[PDB]
Amino acid sequence: MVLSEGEWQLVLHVWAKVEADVAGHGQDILIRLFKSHPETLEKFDRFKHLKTEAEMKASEDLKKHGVTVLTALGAILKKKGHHEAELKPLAQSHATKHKIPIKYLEFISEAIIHVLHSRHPGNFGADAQGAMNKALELFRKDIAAKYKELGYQG
Ligand code: HEM
Repeated sequence: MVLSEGEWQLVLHVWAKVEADVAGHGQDILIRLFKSHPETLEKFDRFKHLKTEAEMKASEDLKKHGVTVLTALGAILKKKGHHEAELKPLAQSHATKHKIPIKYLEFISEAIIHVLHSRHPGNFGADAQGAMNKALELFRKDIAAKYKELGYQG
């Protein structure tokens, strides 16, 4: 796939708002993922023990990790499609060490979209949401192709 420049603009315009509070958005997203799809929490050995949303909210380590995650994703989106390098180390650790199935990357994509829609309605109307969804599909498709080359296509 290939996004046009007007779509990349809609994606980097709402991402610039996200970057005003990275740790807050990272928290929201990872908690929305764990609540919505609880089986994904089992992949995290560090967080597994969290029982409620209050606990998740209070976890400092969780919040730090949400910053790591959104920082990486942000660096991939700003590439506007030329992310091959950035995608390599990411696909190798999620496919080999963590063992994350594409299916779960779709689940987190849905959590990202849910949270921008709640926090930025004015900058996330239907066209901008279509553009973000297109940018994450692109990401998942390239990751899935990397998975296959690495031997996991999980
Ligand atoms: C937007 C997609 C995602 C991004 C950009 C991303 C990024 C990251 C980064 C940058 C780290 C630290 C370095 C590394 O190990 O590679 C990480 C670690 C991790 N990721 Fe992801 N990730 C994503 C999706 C997921 C999903 C969907 C899961 C599980 C449902 C997952 C599970 C984990 C685990 C198990 C670790 C190790 C956490 C810890 O114990 O340190 N990631 N991820």
